[PDB]
Amino acid sequence: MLSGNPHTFAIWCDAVESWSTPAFANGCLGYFMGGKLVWSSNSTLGVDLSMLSRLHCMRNTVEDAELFHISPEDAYRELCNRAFPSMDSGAESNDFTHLVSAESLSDEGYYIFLVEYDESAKLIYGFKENSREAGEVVLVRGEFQSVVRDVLAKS
Amino acid sequence: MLSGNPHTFAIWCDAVESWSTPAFANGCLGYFMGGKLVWSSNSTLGVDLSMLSRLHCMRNTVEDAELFHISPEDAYRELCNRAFPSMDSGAESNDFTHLVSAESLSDEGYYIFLVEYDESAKLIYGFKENSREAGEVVLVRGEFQSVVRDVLAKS
Repeated sequence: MLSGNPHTFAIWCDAVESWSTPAFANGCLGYFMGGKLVWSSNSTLGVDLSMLSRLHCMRNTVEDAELFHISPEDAYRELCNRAFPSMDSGAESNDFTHLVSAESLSDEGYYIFLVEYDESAKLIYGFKENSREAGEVVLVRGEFQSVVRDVLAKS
Repeated sequence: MLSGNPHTFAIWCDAVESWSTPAFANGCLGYFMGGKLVWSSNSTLGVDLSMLSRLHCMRNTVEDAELFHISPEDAYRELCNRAFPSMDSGAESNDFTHLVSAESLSDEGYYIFLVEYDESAKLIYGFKENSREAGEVVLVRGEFQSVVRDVLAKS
């Protein structure tokens, strides 16, 4: 199943019949972001989908003007800083506000963040601590949520 | 001011008149733990005291049988794991349940945890990621809270 538009944002997912049981739809899940695909063949789609439905961005704004306007490289480093603060930071509560990776994707090491500005939005993504190779794609605001919501409706 | 018993657990704190303003008591704070002292001369006592009053252990139990009975070295590593999970852990929410350092202390790098068992309790402490030189002192259960509560009463 494929919801959204791979040139901007889409989710592609399917169970593999031979990996699965009536309880566990096990198979593949990927995000297309500005034409690029990051994917995992390690997903249990019920668990991934129920967790996408409870991302902070589904019911709250994730406005951040700085992160929108700075480099993809710097933003991804700052977002990974917020999510995984070190002991230099003191005793700081971690921040997953902007994180929108499905669990299968996070668990492989794809960290994918949503930042909104006014009427636009950015997915900012990279692999692990490789901030140099980070990237992003400009979306319309609400586009990510609406694609997610579509995936949940169609299942 | 000094509340508790340095041979088990005490808090020692005072404003420094020259660092302070009528609005802010700025000065020193230390924890004595089994006769050992860890201290900071960079504490704002209002902020430290109000944050001690809201530690998870003031309202909730922090029973943990494993952490009580294992090595100080291993327990401190496991507690620092929970508090500062890495990207290996996936996208996991940090855990400060057991942390009881005042902020001035955690900001310098003293991480001090409370673990309860039955009728007893342990402060488990170390500096930064130095799990080898960790240590602990056995307290009576409720002793830590009671000293904290005493510091708040006397201010």
